[PDB]
Amino acid sequence: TNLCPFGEVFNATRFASVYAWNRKRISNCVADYSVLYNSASFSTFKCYGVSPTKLNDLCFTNVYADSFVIRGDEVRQIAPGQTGKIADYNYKLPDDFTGCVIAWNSNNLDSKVGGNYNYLYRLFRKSNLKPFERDISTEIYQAGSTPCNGVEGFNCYFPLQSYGFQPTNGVGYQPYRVVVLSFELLHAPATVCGPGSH
Amino acid sequence: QVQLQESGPGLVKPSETLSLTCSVSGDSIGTYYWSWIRQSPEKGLEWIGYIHHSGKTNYNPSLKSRVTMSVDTSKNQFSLKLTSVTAADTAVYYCARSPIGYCSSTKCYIDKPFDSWGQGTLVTVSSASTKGPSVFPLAPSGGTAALGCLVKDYFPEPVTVSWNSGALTSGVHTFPAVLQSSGLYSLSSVVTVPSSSLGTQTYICNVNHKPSNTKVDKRVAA
Amino acid sequence: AVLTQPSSLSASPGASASLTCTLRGGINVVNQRLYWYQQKPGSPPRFLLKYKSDSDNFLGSGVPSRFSGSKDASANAGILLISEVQSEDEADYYCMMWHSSAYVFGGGTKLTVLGQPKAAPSVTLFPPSSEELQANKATLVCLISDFYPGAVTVAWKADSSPVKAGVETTTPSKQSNNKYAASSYLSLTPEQWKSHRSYSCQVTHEGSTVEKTVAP
Ligand SMILES: *[C@@H]1O[C@H](CO)[C@@H](O)[C@H](O)[C@H]1NC(C)=O
Ligand SMILES: [Cl-]
Repeated sequence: TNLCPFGEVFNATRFASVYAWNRKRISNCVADYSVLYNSASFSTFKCYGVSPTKLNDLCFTNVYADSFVIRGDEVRQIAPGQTGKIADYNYKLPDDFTGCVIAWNSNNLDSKVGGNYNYLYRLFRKSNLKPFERDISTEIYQAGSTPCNGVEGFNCYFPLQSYGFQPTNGVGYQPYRVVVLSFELLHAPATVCGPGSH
Repeated sequence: QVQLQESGPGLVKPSETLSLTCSVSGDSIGTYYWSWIRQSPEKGLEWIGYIHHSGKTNYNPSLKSRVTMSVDTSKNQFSLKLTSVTAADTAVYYCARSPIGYCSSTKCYIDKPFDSWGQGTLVTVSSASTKGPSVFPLAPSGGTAALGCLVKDYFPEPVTVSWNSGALTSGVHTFPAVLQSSGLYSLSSVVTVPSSSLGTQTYICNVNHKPSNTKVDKRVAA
Repeated sequence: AVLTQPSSLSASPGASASLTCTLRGGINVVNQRLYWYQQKPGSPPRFLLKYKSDSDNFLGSGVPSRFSGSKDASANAGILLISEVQSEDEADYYCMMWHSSAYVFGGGTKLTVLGQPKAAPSVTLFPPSSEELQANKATLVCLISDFYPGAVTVAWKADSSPVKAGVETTTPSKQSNNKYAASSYLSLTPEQWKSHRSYSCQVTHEGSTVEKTVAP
């Protein structure tokens, strides 16, 4: 009878940076997805591997709720088979993803006059991330021949960059809050179901 | 020293009867006529009529058809009854005393009409239902601090606010009410106190909405 | 209208103010007994004096001799003379007479005593209490007081941008001591409140802008 704590994820005052994206495990509850897509407060609401039409009729072993903030025009990358700084170096979905990606513009909350420099993303990495991989290292990135060591220098970049989130930015560069729901259906009894399922 | 005290404020349904009582106490050296006077939201004044100690009455010709005044000398009280009321009768109602002055053989004159007044009572004529307020504490954020409480969504006016059952009077600023597009009123009352008392002094705002017979005491803590 | 007084009158301190009460055309002012009352906000009116003529009049006990009555038959008007006007004479002044079996008053003349000094507003902004949020409602209360003159502009800002929806602002009214106070209410949904970094009440008065800000 207990409902899933979607409010603890969607209605969270704090959202992590994308490079350090947050994940929460949801289990043993009823996920009334009707409450989600009925709300007109999401700029994007895209499901993969399952029609949203009948979300509330399905069960899953476990559901993971990943959340972070990214640039508005970077919301395109939170999807299977996409490329870019985010998908390559910060948050990667598997090619056969089953779940939904929900986003909404959080300019009124995450921007700042002069700039909110606490939301960072990874600029460089020696190789793309694997799906659902999280890279928080701050070690200097060697872009050239010289093997630099702990000193910012020519072709030796500090791997993270701050978004300059300001209220006045164009819509494309405004902060957006995204929560990825992954529907984990293993070979075990499902512990999260919708309201109108058998 | 005379003191006129009018009955409490309230709401009257359209076409029903408005009734008020003035209670008199204090020095009464002479002979007096007693009167009701109402004041409109725009501060216009209109005399309704007066009544003698004997019970004889003289009414305003424009209200005579709906007004009854009466006196209970034994209780030092006189009353007003105004029937078939409408929204035009929404007003602050005052009782007032006027002394008898020079009396010739054929006439007594009132030289100083309306010697003494009550504080006035707001009577609201309206079809709508009384509604008690929702009281919300306004928690306290130099060395002084501001705290208060919010009196929201009541009808009709007025509402009285005190602090600590009136024991706290200095620094108490109760603001005039605002009227919302819903027809309900809201006001706020704030008290300025030294921050040194926030951890030791109890602050409790007393809200009294007579028209709804509502009394709320809200403790306002840090 | 049996009795007509001007809506407002302004006079300098130490000056004299001649408050007029013009009787309707078909009623001769020469014979009439006129009565004048002073009312300050929050109090009932207060008898000042009767005036019929220089020989028939009445001055209430404790009423300054600075108050005197006269009549102007030309204008068919009664006059309340306030000599050496003071700041504490600021009030609404009513003329009254008996006519057609009833006391009738004029509309009241509000006296403005000029030369009161400026006073900067005190502004306090309260966020929605947890109780109200818990009740699925949200009100910001901005209280402004202790200012003169009473011309105030109040603006609300969600984050750093203007907001006009959901605003209720009272008309500034003189508290005791002849200063002014005013209230402004901004109603929000709990969601509007929690999805913004902050809200601001901005009060501009006499070349200065006080801004308080609250956030969750
Ligand atoms: C977040 O709170 C709003 C009410 O402010 C509610 O309608 C919504 O359902 C909540 N989010 C979730 C995921 O339940
Ligand atoms: Cl009596």
